[PDB]
Amino acid sequence: KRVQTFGKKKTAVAVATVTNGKGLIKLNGKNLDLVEPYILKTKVYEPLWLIGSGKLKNLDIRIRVKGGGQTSQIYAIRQAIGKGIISYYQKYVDESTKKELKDVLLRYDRSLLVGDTRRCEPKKFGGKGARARYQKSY
Amino acid sequence: DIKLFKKWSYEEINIADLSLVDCIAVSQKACVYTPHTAGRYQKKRFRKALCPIVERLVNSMMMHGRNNGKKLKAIRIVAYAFEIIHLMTGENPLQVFVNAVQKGGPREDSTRQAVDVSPLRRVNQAIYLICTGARNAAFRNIKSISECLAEEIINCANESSSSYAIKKKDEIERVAKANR
Amino acid sequence: VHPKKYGQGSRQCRVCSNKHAIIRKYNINICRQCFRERADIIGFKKYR
Amino acid sequence: PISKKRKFINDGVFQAELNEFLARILAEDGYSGVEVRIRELTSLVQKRFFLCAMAQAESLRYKLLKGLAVRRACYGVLRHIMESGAKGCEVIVSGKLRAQRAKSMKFRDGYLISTGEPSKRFVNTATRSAQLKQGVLGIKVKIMLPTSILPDNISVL
Amino acid sequence: IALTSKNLRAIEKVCSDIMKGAKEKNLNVSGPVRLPVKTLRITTRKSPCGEGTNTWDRFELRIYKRLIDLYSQCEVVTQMTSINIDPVVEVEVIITDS
Amino acid sequence: QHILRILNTNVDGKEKVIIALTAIKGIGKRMATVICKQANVDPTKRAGELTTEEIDNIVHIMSTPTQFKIPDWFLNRRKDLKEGKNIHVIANQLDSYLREDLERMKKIRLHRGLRHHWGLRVRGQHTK
Amino acid sequence: RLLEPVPFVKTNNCIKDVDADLFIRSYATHLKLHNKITYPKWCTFVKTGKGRKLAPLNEDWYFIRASSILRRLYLHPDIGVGFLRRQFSSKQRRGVAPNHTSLASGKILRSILQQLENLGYVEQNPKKKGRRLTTKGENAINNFARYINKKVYN
Amino acid sequence: EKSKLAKVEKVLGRTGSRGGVIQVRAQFMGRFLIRNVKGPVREGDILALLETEREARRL
Amino acid sequence: KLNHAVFIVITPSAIAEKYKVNLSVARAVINHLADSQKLYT
RNA sequence: UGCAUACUUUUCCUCCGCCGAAAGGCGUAGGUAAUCUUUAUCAAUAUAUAUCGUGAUGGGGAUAGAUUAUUGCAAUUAUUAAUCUUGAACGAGGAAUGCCUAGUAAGCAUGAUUCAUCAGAUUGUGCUGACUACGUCCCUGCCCUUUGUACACA
RNA sequence: AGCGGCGAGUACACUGUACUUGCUGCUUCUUAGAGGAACAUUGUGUGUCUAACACAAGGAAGUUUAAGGCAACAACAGGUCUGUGAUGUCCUUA
Repeated sequence: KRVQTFGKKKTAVAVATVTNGKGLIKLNGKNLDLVEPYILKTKVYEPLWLIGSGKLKNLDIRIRVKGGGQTSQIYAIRQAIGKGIISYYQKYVDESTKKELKDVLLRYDRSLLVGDTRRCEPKKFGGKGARARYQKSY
Repeated sequence: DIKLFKKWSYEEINIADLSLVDCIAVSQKACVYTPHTAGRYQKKRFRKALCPIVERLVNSMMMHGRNNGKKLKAIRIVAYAFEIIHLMTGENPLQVFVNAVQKGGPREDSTRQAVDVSPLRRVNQAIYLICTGARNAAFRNIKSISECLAEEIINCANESSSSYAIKKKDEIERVAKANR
Repeated sequence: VHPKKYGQGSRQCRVCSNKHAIIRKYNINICRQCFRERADIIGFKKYR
Repeated sequence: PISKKRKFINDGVFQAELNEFLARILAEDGYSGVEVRIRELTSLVQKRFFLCAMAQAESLRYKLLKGLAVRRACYGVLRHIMESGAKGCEVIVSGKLRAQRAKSMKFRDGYLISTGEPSKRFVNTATRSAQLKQGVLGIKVKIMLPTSILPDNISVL
Repeated sequence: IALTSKNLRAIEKVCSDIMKGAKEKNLNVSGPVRLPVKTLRITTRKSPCGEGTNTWDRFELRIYKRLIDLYSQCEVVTQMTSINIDPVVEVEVIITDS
Repeated sequence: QHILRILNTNVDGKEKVIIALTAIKGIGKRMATVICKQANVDPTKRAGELTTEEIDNIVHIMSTPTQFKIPDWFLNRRKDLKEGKNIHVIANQLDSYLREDLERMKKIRLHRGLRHHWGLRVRGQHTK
Repeated sequence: RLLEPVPFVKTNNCIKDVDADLFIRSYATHLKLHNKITYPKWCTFVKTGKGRKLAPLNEDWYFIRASSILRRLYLHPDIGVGFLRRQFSSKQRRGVAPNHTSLASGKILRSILQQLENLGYVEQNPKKKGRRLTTKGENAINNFARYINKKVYN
Repeated sequence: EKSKLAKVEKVLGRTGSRGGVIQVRAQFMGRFLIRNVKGPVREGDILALLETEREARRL
Repeated sequence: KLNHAVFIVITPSAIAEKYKVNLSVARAVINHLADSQKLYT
């Protein structure tokens, strides 16, 4: 029927709604190829191949973009789509292939399924750099 | 099952020194479509080598003047460089980079007496010398940075004098041999 | 007399009687020199 | 018609007035409380607006201001703290003390935690000052309320 | 009916009173609203003189705001709150129908 | 073709016209961009084909442009407060106007004029 | 190189399904051929933005802005006069003083907005105060989007 | 010139004027070659030397 | 200094060194022969 | 025009439609505030194509001149500022020094403060995510022990 | 504030879509009240086989997961009476 999952690495956010359909995988309004940078488009294409174009042909994903840089947004989108496909396989479509899909996703890397805690720290004291200090005179 | 820039699966790898291969950790585990992978690199000791060599090149070639942070520009330059290499050299650009890395890295040095060099250090200084040769090639020489990178990497793959890495590992070897 | 409603002399400190180093953030109009010790009695704690 | 953000800082100004006013007026006894003697206080407050560490510290300040010896006054007040119930008390007095050289005496007894946020939460503070013929005296009384239980305090029955 | 304060437990217990009164009176009371806690930060520097390593400390104000709604008479709730509120907590009353 | 001699140094033969006409005058490039725009010369071509008629058009546009669509705000020397109006007067006469205002400054003997005679700026470079 | 392989199913129903740069240039050529608006001559002697400090040097910048304004109007249901200024905000290096972002000139964007208002492509109402594109403009831009999509597809 | 294989199994210790040199043992012939190395050397790595019968000083 | 002109592999850097010409006129010559930096077709 | 007297609240950020390149002004939406500024969004290095294509050049922006408006009863020692012209050195910096152990170096910006006006100051935050150790006392600053003192204001 | 559902659609797909306007099945997702998880956990190892630390695996969390604030004993003849109607003493007051 439908599932709603989330993905957040860095400041960027992503909410992914996965529903049955004819393959309308749309990132809000714009498509996934028209972003402009193909370097991130390759990473967006990466999770698609490990799962299956024929499988994705039967489901529509509503993907929302809100905030963060290019890399942060692409990472959040990847987390959102990975959790969406895992939850949809757990819920509706098929359970037998879910274990294989999650095993191969875990084997390839750890950042595809769950993101990283790596973030920006509060500014300390001493210098403009987060770990710098003023050039003390003598 | 992975092609580099959707082009090179690099299924064939030379025997090399059977240690630089482990250090660069090139495999389907580290197979990547495009550079700038943000996996953990400073977790433990071995994660310095767990990073792909293609990622290390784009992480380390971007250090001169105002170029700090221009990692997308680094990706563009290296992606164009692979196309240049595939044209003006018939061999695979990945094989060109691999041969240049295995044969261009210094083997021993001096800090005091002469000592050896770690294998992760060997691949590190190989990357460093390739990048810094690219820097001096692009430093106000009319000719462009992409052509500079391609020429330096193919010259270091063919073991010629025009490669800064090749002409500098020789200096390191001779100075360390003279010391000990 | 020439009192003006603008500039440095428009308002002075409400306690220390010196208008230098007045903080107007959040419309307090209390000089920082006294505010350093008035922070706790107002109930405005320091944690980090 | 004021915001909550400015309303709370107006309230902070009001409590800034109230703290010093209570300090001035509460001089003959301890802390008997506040209202949300009494007739005059309420009249003035409305006109303008439209175990006791502080009491013990004021008592010691009175004993020093009356010209009684600091040593005996401090010893007595420390005994009253001990019999009141605080496990200890950190009292320090500074000034001229009969000489031209600044000096201070520290009376140490017991646990006497002196830093850390749990210490600040458990321990209340008092610090007073007053004039003298050729200077100003400073008194600090640190009273620690009985310990929820301290994380370091461990025992198994 | 929305309540605002600075400290934590004084509004949690008052909202518990709101919930228990809602259960007792079986009203058309909507669920709790958990507004984000806003923090207000100002700056001030130690060393009242000009010398010494200049040091800067930050204090925080943690404002609070939680909303609820009920379908009943305003007099009973405006007595019930005053029964079991603290002076440090402020409330505002808005009524609803359905 | 290349290296064409005009009143100013115009050896600009290989570069583009929009820099060729700025090098001689208006090296800020915005006055000579508008002059080129008025003369309607294609910027795609280079400076190796500067016909004499195009330079004639440049000088024709330069000669009292106030009669054209250009407003006075874009033109330098908007008023130069006096009984009458003026315009940009190209190169040598431009520096002649500058030195005329300078000598008027000197005979007016302002405080900033005194500093200028002493060899100082207006705001103050703050050597203190 | 402009066209790239796509694994998912397309819809091709509006300009949201087409890339921004290609559509804005194609529609700049379309309006240049159709002669719907003026150049205009008054914008010629004023640079694009105060922070730009130099001529754009393309001879079609006004038409590119004209093709992009309604492009952003479709994307956002309501916009503002300062919305275009912020979107086209540029670096300003005040000489020795460091760089800061600055908004472009508002009169030129106001004038081109008046131009499309005269063209009828954009309408204004008391409700939804921000600029929105009219129903006729919706089908016009939809047909133009599908019209470019079909040639760029095969 | 030439490069020949070596094997490191255990880390004996570190020395040097800054702590950046670690004593290691190589394996070509013997089957034991004292040598000194810099940088990260782990357990089980494969290295290369200059000459097969030059020995360092154990500290 | 430069002495390149416009009067007499397809990459601009290679052909500019081949013909001793500036990069802009080199790009123009490339366009003329075929009929900022980009990858090949 | 100036003083005296009564009416709304003009005394913040402002979205709008225009005037004016702009500055700025005009009558206004909203808001004592996750509602309105404004945050389904405020920047930049990036991304792509283009003029140029390493010549102190068109890089560079010191400098002064002509002025349009605001801040301020007062900008002259030209505050702030939209426009143009004017065109200094600068080929990456010697003897030397400061910061640096992972959203951290470094670079890129943004909010707050003092503000009638004015950050190039300090602070809060976000983006671009790197070169490297993962230890040591050889330098330096501190610490202990032992020892020698004719030092104790050491 | 988010995810949906339908009342009317703007054009195309085909046996929903980019976008509005009115109501509400619900709250991982916009947000947060308390709590828990993480403790060298386990396993292979060193260690006077005690106190310890290494690699790998589960795990977001293996240098306390990391920046922070509280900073004693004691001193400076360091600064501040130009911050106070806090402040002694010498000095001014038509």
